[PDB]
Amino acid sequence: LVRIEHTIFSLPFAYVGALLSRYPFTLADAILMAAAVVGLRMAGMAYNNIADLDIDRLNPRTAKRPLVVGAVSLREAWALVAAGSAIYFASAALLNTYALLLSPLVLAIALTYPHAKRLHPLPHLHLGIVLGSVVFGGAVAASGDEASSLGEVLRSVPWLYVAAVSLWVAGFDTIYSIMDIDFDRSHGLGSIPALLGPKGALAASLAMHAAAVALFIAGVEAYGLGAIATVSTALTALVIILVQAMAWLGRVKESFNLNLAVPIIIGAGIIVDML
Repeated sequence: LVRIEHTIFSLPFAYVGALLSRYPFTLADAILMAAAVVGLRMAGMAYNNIADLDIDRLNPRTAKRPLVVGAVSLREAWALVAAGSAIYFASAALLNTYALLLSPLVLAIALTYPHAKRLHPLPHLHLGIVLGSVVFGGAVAASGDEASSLGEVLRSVPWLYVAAVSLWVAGFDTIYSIMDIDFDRSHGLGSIPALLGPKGALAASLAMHAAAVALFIAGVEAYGLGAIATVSTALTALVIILVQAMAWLGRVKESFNLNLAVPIIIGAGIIVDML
């Protein structure tokens, strides 16, 4: 099962990469961006529920997840995988030739992630590069109309925010993986808290989130930015500190739940900047 509404919280990071790429784009292009995200998230969320099924049945927390219960088939699931992948490839095609060209690599990143925990620890990075690929996509989505070569469109990407956003989610996924230290151990699943314990995860979490705020800041001087953007940059940097704060005070659910401010702050920041 997949809930489409959630994708709202992923859109801002795409438009960020489209703006911080000084190239222009149309309302049409902007809709295709959203579509591509919706597809990508659809496919990801779908395939996630599949690849983790065998172990989602064993874990107590995920015993309530769909298709563990049997609320949906693998068919219905694989249908959304195909569907999402398509409405991504579709939107990627109506955009640019580079967007389309890079589609499979971006989709690959999204679909390989659920296996990261089976190969190595720090799947949290893998998870974050997925959100990095969104802003990356947002960039290429703009630097194909209009653009010339691959060098340019790669030069078009604001890699600070790519890495910043990646380290941000890698950080709270690390905090989120504390509750599964026990289950991920024994069952041979890779986690950084399963490798270092809670105190040690919090640490690596803090290191990530530190470097995140560093980049969010460095992006101001670098990519110029302005008042509203700098205000937003500060607010997101502010939130990232509470999720750390609340997490070091145990109290991790509200810490995790807090991260929804960052999309909203960014999204609102863009909307106000346009006006």
